[PDB]
Amino acid sequence: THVLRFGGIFEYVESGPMGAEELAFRFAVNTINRNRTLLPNTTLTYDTQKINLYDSFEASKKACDQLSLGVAAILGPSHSSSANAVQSICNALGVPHIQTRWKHQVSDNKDSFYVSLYPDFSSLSRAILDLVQFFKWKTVTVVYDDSTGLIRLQELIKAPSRYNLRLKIRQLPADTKDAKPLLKEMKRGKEFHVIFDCSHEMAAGILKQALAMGMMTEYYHYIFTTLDLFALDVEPYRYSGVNMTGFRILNTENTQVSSIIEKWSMERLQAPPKPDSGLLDGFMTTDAALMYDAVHVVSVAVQQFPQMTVSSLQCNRHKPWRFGTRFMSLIKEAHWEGLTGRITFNKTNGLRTDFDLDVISLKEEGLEKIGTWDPASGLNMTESQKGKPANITDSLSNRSLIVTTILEEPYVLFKKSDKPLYGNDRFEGYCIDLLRELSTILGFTYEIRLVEDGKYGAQDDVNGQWNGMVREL
Amino acid sequence: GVAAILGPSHSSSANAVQSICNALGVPHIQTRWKHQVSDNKDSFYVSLYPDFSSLSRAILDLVQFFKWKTVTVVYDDSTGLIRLQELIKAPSRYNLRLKIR
Amino acid sequence: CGIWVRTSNGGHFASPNYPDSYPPNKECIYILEAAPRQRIELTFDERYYIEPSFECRFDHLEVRDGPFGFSPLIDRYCGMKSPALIRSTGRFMWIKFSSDEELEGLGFRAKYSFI
Ligand SMILES: *[C@@H]1O[C@H](CO)[C@@H](O[C@@H]2O[C@H](CO)[C@@H](O[C@@H]3O[C@H](CO)[C@@H](O)[C@H](O)[C@@H]3O)[C@H](O)[C@H]2NC(C)=O)[C@H](O)[C@H]1NC(C)=O
Ligand SMILES: *[C@@H]1O[C@H](CO)[C@@H](O[C@@H]2O[C@H](CO)[C@@H](O[C@@H]3O[C@H](CO)[C@@H](O)[C@H](O)[C@@H]3O)[C@H](O)[C@H]2NC(C)=O)[C@H](O)[C@H]1NC(C)=O
Ligand SMILES: *[C@@H]1O[C@H](CO)[C@@H](O[C@@H]2O[C@H](CO)[C@@H](O[C@H]3O[C@H](CO)[C@@H](O)[C@H](O)[C@@H]3O)[C@H](O)[C@H]2NC(C)=O)[C@H](O)[C@H]1NC(C)=O
Ligand SMILES: *[C@@H]1O[C@H](CO)[C@@H](O)[C@H](O)[C@H]1NC(C)=O
Ligand SMILES: *[C@@H]1O[C@H](CO)[C@@H](O)[C@H](O)[C@H]1NC(C)=O
Repeated sequence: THVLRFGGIFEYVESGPMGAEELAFRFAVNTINRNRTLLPNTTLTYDTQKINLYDSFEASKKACDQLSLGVAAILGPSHSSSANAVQSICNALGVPHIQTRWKHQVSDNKDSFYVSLYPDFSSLSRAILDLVQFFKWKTVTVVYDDSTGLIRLQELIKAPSRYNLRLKIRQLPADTKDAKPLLKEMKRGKEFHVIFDCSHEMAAGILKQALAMGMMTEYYHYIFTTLDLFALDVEPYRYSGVNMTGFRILNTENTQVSSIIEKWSMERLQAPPKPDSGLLDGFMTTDAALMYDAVHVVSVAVQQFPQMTVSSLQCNRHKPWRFGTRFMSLIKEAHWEGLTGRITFNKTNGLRTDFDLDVISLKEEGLEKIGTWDPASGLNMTESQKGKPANITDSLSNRSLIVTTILEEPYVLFKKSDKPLYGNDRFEGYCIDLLRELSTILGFTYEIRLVEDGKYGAQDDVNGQWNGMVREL
Repeated sequence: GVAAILGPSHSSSANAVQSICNALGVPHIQTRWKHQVSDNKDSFYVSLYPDFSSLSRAILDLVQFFKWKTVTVVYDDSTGLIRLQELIKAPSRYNLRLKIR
Repeated sequence: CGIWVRTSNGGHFASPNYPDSYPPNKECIYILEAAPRQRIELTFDERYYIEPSFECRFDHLEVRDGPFGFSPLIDRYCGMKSPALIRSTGRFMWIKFSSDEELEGLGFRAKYSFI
């Protein structure tokens, strides 16, 4: 039971309860403490430091504080403009640095002591490209929120010069709630293959908006580039048949994972969830899964270098460490089966560019796997199901639809009598009888209404437009 | 002690100085553009490089003047996208079938 | 929507339900008629003074000199800015206000005057 301490930085609320990340970090320490299968002869302690959000000098302070106490590795904070400072200190002082949020690596930064458990969006962009080309789209329409979304999808946006695609680009405004003006624009342009790029909270925030303008139908087909997609409240949508597709790096097939996530739910609702925003109560976000898997890879490294000790380096004592060079290589050569599955590191840049993805989609039941992906192979898909036609095709009674008509002498007539009557109960004729049989054989929930323009509808020579039913259709 | 710091060029180096200066008060005057993280609250910097959120609009005006209906963008490294984001959004409204390399 | 403002040296012209947000799905006409040899001066009072960064459709207040859809287009105003005052001697400024299927705003207030 040798003493060993890990640096924990966690940009946090600066109020209220603990963030998800820090809890998931402590969870790992406790679990490693109990199951002696890992580090039986060494007990790792842990120190945590809490900083303001986005204050690089402030982070550097606490990094110097922890390095004074001595650590093995610093689990970097989760927003870039502080990650850079912490990394630049860890590199220059020899202590390995492990990161969990994707940052924009500077073009030629010669750092060598950093690894990143978040999947590279080079690979993620490539996989999204493969998925798009699988659905055989041609008019896709990217949507992002932060400026960095470009850099994040650069592998996608260059693609039009190779494959046959035409893709617009739009940006969610600075305010999150008013997405209506963008949605209005998008609906007018007839954009029916949308790629969102926003942290899943923002995704839920715009999905309500999309509901209010009635996009949530069988036409539109969103692809969500984020990873924590299961946290969505699927329920108000899963019966409208839109075609949502996301990804899930979070391997949840192993029974071990099921148990760990469950006990996480036990200790996590311990902190209050959000009842209104539209997220599941008590589900473990990827940004906490990466915390958890960080400690395991660190331990798998540490258990094979017993000579390791904890020296008290000082920031003013710029002399590097006696164990950094070997320890860092040991980490970079690790393998493990964490909550995200396979764990490896590109030997060249210490990034992560090889993993295993479960593509998912919205079936009628809910989010359920429909294939796998990984950078080595292509995109393997197992949705080879076959459905013989139920006699009442398309419905028992679902997906209410409006129908549109016009008065014609034998076909459609307003019901003739004294008392005024409303709804699809004031009309009679032939076509109504045709529609009537349709409902009795397919289960329709139809509202009938007339065309204000009152024409058959035809091509308009002036502008290429139409009128009557054709225009509205 | 110094009245003010005229800070370095490389963006990663610039961010740390910007943070230090704001935390202590001394004004910091920059010269190279960098995509300031829109989640940063600091106030003690001004940077003289003509911010690309306007240069891009100008480039778009120029391209539109030519009545270009096809244009190909070549950048150098990743940050060029951010530098041209106001151009790349053009095909949303106008008619610019553009490629990128 | 019709407020027949015929035969006034001046009078109030405004969007429906003006102090409230204008109702949706409204395509209502307005017509300003000037007696021979007169000049039309249209005064327009904006409710809210902000600078939009964009111009869009779906809610547009255009101005015509003559019969609608058949006279030359003067300009097609939208947003929240106050349009500049229009002085012409075409003697027929006929103005139409439209509405989309949602997204109402603060409306508008105007004042026609004849000389
Ligand atoms: C380590 O990192 C390097 C750099 O990211 C990885 O190299 C990358 O490998 C992928 C897969 O081969 C390359 O994608 C290729 O793109 C071309 C585009 O025309 C396409 O035709 C190929 O089918 C493939 O998709 C990617 O370009 C390449 N990056 C470079 C060097 O530009 C490497 O795979 C990573 N892994 C390891 C363990 O080395
Ligand atoms: C600094 O302050 C100015 C306002 O004094 C901000 O100006 C805004 O800049 C944007 C462009 O970045 C403008 O949008 C553009 O408007 C012109 C004219 O309508 C149009 O031709 C372009 O296509 C584009 O739509 C915006 O109108 C302008 N004004 C507003 C509403 O504030 C400027 O953004 C500020 N600097 C930064 C980078 O924050
Ligand atoms: C939403 O998910 C749907 C999942 O089935 C998908 O439905 C169908 O997907 C196939 C893809 O090949 C389309 O292809 C059909 O039509 C072509 C052209 O006529 C034929 O060559 C094919 O053999 C096949 O019949 C179908 O059009 C499409 N529809 C169905 C139900 O068959 C939808 O495409 C997805 N997207 C949307 C917009 O909802
Ligand atoms: C596709 O995936 C299924 C399930 O993982 C697997 O059984 C099958 O062998 C895979 N096919 C390929 C291409 O490997
Ligand atoms: C559609 O069918 C499902 C399952 O029977 C039911 O739960 C839902 O309420 C129905 N909705 C409509 C549109 O009738």
